[PDB]
Amino acid sequence: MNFIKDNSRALIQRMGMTVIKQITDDLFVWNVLNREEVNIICCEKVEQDAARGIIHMILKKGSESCNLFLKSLKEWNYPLFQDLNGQSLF
Amino acid sequence: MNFIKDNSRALIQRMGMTVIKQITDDLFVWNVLNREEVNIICCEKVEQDAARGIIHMILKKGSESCNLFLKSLKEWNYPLFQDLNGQSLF
Amino acid sequence: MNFIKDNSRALIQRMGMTVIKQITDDLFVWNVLNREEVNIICCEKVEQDAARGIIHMILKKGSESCNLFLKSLKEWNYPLFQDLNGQSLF
Amino acid sequence: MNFIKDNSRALIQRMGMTVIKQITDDLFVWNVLNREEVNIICCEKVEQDAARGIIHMILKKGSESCNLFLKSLKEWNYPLFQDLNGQSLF
Amino acid sequence: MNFIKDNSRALIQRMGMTVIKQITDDLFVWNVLNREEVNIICCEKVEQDAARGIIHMILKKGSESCNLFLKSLKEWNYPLFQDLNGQSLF
Amino acid sequence: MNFIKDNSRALIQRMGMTVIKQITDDLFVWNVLNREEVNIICCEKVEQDAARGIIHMILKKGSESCNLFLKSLKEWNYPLFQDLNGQSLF
Amino acid sequence: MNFIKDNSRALIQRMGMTVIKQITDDLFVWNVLNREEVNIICCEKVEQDAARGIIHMILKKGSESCNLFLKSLKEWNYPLFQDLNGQSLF
Amino acid sequence: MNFIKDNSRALIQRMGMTVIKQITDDLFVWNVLNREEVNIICCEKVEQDAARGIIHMILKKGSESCNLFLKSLKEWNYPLFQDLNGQSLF
Amino acid sequence: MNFIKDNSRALIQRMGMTVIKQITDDLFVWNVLNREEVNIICCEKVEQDAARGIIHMILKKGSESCNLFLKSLKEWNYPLFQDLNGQSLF
Amino acid sequence: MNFIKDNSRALIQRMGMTVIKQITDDLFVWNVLNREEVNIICCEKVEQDAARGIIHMILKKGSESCNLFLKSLKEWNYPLFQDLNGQSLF
Amino acid sequence: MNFIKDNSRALIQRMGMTVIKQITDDLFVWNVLNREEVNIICCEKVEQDAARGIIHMILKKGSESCNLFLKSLKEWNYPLFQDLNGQSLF
Amino acid sequence: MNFIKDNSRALIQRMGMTVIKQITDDLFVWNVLNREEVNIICCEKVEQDAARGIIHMILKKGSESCNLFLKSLKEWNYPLFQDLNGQSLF
Amino acid sequence: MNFIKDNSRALIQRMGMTVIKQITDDLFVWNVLNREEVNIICCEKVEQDAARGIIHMILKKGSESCNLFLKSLKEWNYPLFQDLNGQSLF
Amino acid sequence: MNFIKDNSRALIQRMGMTVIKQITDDLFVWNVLNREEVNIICCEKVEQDAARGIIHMILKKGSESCNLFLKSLKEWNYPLFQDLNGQSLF
Amino acid sequence: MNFIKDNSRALIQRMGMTVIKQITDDLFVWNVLNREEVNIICCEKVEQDAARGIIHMILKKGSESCNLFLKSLKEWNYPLFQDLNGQSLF
Amino acid sequence: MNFIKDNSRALIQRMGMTVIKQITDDLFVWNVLNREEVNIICCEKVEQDAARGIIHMILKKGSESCNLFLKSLKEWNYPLFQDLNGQSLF
Repeated sequence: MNFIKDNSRALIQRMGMTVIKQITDDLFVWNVLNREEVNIICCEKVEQDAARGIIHMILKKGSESCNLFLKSLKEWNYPLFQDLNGQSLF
Repeated sequence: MNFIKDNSRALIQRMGMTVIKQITDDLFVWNVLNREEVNIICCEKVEQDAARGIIHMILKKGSESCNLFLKSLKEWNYPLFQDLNGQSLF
Repeated sequence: MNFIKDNSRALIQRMGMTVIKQITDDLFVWNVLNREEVNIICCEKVEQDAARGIIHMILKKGSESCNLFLKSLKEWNYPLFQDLNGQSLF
Repeated sequence: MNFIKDNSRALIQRMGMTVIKQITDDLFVWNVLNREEVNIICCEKVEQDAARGIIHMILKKGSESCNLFLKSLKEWNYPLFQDLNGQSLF
Repeated sequence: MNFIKDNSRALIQRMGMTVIKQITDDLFVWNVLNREEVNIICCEKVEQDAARGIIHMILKKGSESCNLFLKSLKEWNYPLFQDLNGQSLF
Repeated sequence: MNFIKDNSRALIQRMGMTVIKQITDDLFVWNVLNREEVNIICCEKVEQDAARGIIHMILKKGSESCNLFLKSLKEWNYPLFQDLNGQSLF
Repeated sequence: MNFIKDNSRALIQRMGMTVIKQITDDLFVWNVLNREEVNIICCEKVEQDAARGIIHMILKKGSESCNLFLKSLKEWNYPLFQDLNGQSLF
Repeated sequence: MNFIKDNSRALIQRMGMTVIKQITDDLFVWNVLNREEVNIICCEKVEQDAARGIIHMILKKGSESCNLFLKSLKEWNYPLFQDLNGQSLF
Repeated sequence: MNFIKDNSRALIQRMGMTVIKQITDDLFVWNVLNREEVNIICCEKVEQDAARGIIHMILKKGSESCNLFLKSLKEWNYPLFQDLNGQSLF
Repeated sequence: MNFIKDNSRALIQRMGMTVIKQITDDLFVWNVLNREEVNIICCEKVEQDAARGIIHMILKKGSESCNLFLKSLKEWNYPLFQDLNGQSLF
Repeated sequence: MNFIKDNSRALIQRMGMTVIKQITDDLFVWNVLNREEVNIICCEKVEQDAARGIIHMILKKGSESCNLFLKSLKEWNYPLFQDLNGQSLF
Repeated sequence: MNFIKDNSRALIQRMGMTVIKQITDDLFVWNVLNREEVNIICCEKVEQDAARGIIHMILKKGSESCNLFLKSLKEWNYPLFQDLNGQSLF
Repeated sequence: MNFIKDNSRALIQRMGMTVIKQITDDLFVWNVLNREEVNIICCEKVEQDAARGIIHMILKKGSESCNLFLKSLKEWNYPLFQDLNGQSLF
Repeated sequence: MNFIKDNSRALIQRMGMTVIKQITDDLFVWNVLNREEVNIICCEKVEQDAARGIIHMILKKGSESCNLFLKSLKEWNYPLFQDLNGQSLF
Repeated sequence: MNFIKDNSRALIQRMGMTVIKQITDDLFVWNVLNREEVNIICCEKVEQDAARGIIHMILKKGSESCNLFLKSLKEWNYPLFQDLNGQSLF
Repeated sequence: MNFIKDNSRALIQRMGMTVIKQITDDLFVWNVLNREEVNIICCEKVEQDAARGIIHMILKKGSESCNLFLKSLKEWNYPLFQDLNGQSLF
């Protein structure tokens, strides 16, 4: 997927730590993240480092992992997702 | 948005804890804040840390989230908002 | 405003609970206090804590809020106000 | 439930402390509130903080807890409930 | 309603304890006050605190509760009501 | 003023309820007491609590309020005043 | 156990801090939690972080620890448990 | 005991302050209430808050404390007790 | 000691705030609690959090501290103690 | 001083609210209590909480403050003082 | 300054919360404390933690800040100050 | 020892950070770990890396170090140990 | 010193956060702890991590630092110290 | 700039966490700090590590960044700044 | 490009780790860096080694890669860029 | 210098990370350490590796660098320094 990669600047800089943890939780439940991968994203004291961890990880895990990432990103951080897609807020 | 950022000094130092919680409530109802984001703003025992949380969060969430922030800021803490805009009290 | 701040020692220690509630009422009517801010000043079982609440709050809310504070302070607790300004009682 | 959430602004700002305690009592009797949850709602010296406690709590506890909340809200604070639903007073 | 709020200074300072209890009674009969709300207004040893209780309570309970408040206020304390409205005594 | 404070033991224990109400009346007429402050001194079912109310209040209101307090105390309860000053009865 | 894991989204977002502490207490008494594990769940200023702590911890501690977790979850937060199992409130 | 809990709505709203004080006295004599617990029930200026205090307290103190509570409740406020049990007045 | 730990569920949920403060006082006098430990137990606005504080603290302080805890618990909250030990009320 | 501390159980449980206020007054006049400390002891609706406030406060303020405390305690509540010292009533 | 540091044991354990808030107020007025520093000292629910906050803060802020601290400490908590300096009470 | 090695999958993935630190502490006290080895296990921000550190280290240190490891593992994380040995929870 | 090390299990698990902070304060005053070392012990949200910090630190700082540690440990947490030394409570 | 570097000992050891956050805020608004740089200074649980972060960062960012740093340092922590410059307090 | 090379002293010594990671991110999105090259820059525990990695890498990748490097360097670390170009801060 | 080298065992094992960072800071200010050398000492996640870095570095940098090292070591970690020199604590 290119949408993550193309906007990975914004995604790294804008996804809250909360958003990252929650996406991570959904992804763990959906069996695209190892508990270690979860813990390594979550252990970063810095937001943006956790963001880099998750983004590069998901990009390496293929189209479907990326689709799931964007699914839960839309759910948990709808404002950012709509802003990235040039869409308004509803 | 730059108005938040440019005045973020004053906003951090002057928004009451009340003002922060109330803005947060409006924003949650308006679906720009995750309940976790709400709880993390609200859990800060310090006013100004809650203020930093909300401000940086909203700045990361784009123009529309910032507009909504300023909308409810005007409502709930009209004196501060008018003072920031160099306006009198009505 | 500096008059509040410079004399905030005396204001905290000397404004009666009554004086605080009444100032608070005028300020609420004059739309410089949120009902929550009112309730939080009023809920302090201690006089001086209510005083601190109102004083720091008004200082954060700018010149005009401070002017209104001193207006109603003069009205409701004229003796204290005149004593702070080095004035006699009329 | 969305009715609570959509109107949670008004509910936080308008439910009296009495209304909150009484709803809490009904809900405890109806076994949707732990005695601790009761005590934590009740221990807030501020009305609106107790309101936030109960509202977010009930929203997390699902549709049926929310229905019971609105049931007792209608009973104990009928005026507010009718005003929220755009209804007159009978 | 704004008439209560705008004149809440005068209403707090001028409604007799009697006037407050009687308004409260009418309002209880008219089902805008919980017996607890009645008891909490009535238990204030201070007139003006009871006044604050009733006024803020009714303001939170909406337009119709406020209209009923002013109805019975006109009945039981007609002099004050006419003085607030800039009217003479008949 | 120190005379009130130094003798506040005796003043609390010895000023009759009558003496307190009357001093309060003079002070209200002389515009050092808010009607609420009057009502709060007067509402104490206990003499000595009313005494504490007035004494601490006047001490907070400065030298001139204290002078007026002692003026009317001399008038209305001359025996106590002379006993405090180590003076005889005339 | 999969029930915890499959619903861990809801469990993280919905278990009150109270519910977490109480489950933790039962589990400590039942000797599936070290006092440190207790303190680390309890020290999170954020509800959902405490929830993540307990959930991942219990999942790592096996079937029986998970069964005990769900036992006390049913006791202390019966509404949530029934909502997760698609059951009504009794 | 469930009878107290199930009817705690009615008990909170209907036990007179008198009834509460008297039950409290019997319970103190019967050594199920600490003098502090007595004073804390009695110090509530509001009836229903005293009622909540006693009810939750007794529920926490077990079956026998609850039985004694209902014993003296039957004695001192027989009408309420019979109304709760669906019984007539003798 | 295991009696505290085994029943710590009940002890947390049932010891009144009064009971906790009083036990704390006895324990401070008996030199098993630092004044800070006293203040930290007492500062919890929630009963059960104060209970957790004292219980975990005393468990960490050994057999004799636990024995003293149960001694004063028997004194000040005899009903609970007898209920925990499966004993009747005398 | 140890006499206060050793008997602080009895002092907390037995000093009347009156005794506490009066001791507090003497101590304020004797310049060992800040008016705020006075107001905080006096604002406790519960006797024993006021007692705890004064006792811990005076213990922190040293030998001489404690001596003055016991002086006025002997004066105002001579029966309790003699009972604590194992002395009869004269 | 060494006097604060050498006696910081006693200062932490003995300065009342009141004393801390009042010193803090004087220091804020005297422009050695940021409003945030004020709020962070004041937000500690524990006395001694607030004490640690202020003490370490003032020690870091140099000789003159420490001198001002001791000035207002002498004013507001004269008994403690004299006890630390091995002086009697006047 | 083979029990560690054979189950090292589970041990790496399931031992809490707490469990690791505590085992490490016991082992340091029992003189099978250098303070550096302690610090290197403890410095891993990731649980599982700390787990790998301790496990491989202990395996290299022989039968007795492994026996001690399993001893303290049984103590501090009894649930995991029993689950690994196919045993129930007591 | 070996007494700390041999009992460091118990010391880590049993020293209250209070005990740790207070020991730390004494040690800072006694010039065996850098203010940073103080802040790093104090910043641990977990009790036992603060305990590990102080214990390993003091062990590295030699016999005299350890003696001072045990001195203040005896003072501030006498019960634990006596329990470790197999001594009773006095 | 050399003033920062020469006094970086004192600056690291004396700038409060508050001072650091506030300087950081001004600098972010003044566009000498990336939001990540802000978050990395702010995420240090230790004051002095945050201080090191900001100081070394600003030194690397040149004369003008250093001038701005000292500007806001003078504003927010005037006492420290004057002490470093060998100046008194005004 | 020579601007990078000529100033590579300053660039190595002054670009924050943050600046390096962010430039790296932009460059990866702009398809001048392989994910491995990203990971190798990012894996350096030392700032300046990461700086050397990126600088030499980009110099080898030609004029356009260097132009993009300087583009994002201007964006993310504008102060350094302006200082290198002998320009002021805007 | 031989004192460092001869005791480098103890220095590596006993200098806290804090002590190392602080020495490093003094040495950087005193122009015996390159900012890179600072960052490389500071980047070691392990205390003792940072210690080795600084010690070997300073030994290579000659007598005067070693003298400065021991100067600041005496300042910041006086206990260790006195223990190494066979001296007591003052």
